[PDB]
Amino acid sequence: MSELEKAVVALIDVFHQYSGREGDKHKLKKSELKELINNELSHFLEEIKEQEVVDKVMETLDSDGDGECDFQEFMAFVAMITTACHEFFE
Amino acid sequence: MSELEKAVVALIDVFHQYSGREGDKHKLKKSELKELINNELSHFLEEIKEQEVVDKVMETLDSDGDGECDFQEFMAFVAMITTACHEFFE
Ligand SMILES: *c1c(O)c(OC)c(OC)c(O)c1[C@@H](CC)c1ccccc1
Ligand SMILES: *c1c(O)c(OC)c(OC)c(O)c1[C@@H](CC)c1ccccc1
Ligand SMILES: [Ca+2]
Ligand SMILES: [Ca+2]
Ligand SMILES: [Ca+2]
Ligand SMILES: [Ca+2]
Repeated sequence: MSELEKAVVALIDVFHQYSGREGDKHKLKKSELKELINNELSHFLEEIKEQEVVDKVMETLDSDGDGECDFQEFMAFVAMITTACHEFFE
Repeated sequence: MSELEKAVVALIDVFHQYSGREGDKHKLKKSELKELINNELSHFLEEIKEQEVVDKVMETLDSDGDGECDFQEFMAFVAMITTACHEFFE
């Protein structure tokens, strides 16, 4: 596998890890999203401790309004982060 | 680094590898995009041999119409692939 292919499988993998935990196994509810961010982006994002922040983040990512973050909304999240990092460095 | 963080840095890294080669070092012209797909997605995508395919792919990815693929359009490409892979498996 190339680095890129590895990156794609890792994205799918981490999403699966967190989404399968509770309820809809293909969507991230607030607690799952909070755990993903806290455990997997601890070097990029501030750790979420407040409900207000979990709610704001979910609201921002929840494009279809079903209260959860699906795979597409997750990829939209990944793109926001990756694009911010990219613009940041040059 | 988490798997996810590694994934983000890899995305940025591969884009940088191919974009810096020629012309605008922050954008993928057709030849660069072709080489990225051929060398880095050889297990997910058919190898591109025809100009018609390079042109179709570029056209599809080129949202702002500047003839090249920037980082955002690239992330849109990554999302298409990753989302197709994800839907494919469950
Ligand atoms: C984002 C990425 O991708 C990154 O690469 C490893 C690094 O570290 C070199 C970061 O610090 C970030 C950070 C800040 C630059 C970031 C995360 C989310 C949104 C904007 C920036
Ligand atoms: C997508 C992924 O993630 C994958 O895992 C490595 C494999 O290989 C087992 C694929 O073949 C794909 C395919 C769909 C099955 C794909 C490739 C590019 C774009 C969309 C889907
Ligand atoms: Ca879930
Ligand atoms: Ca949603
Ligand atoms: Ca270039
Ligand atoms: Ca463009």
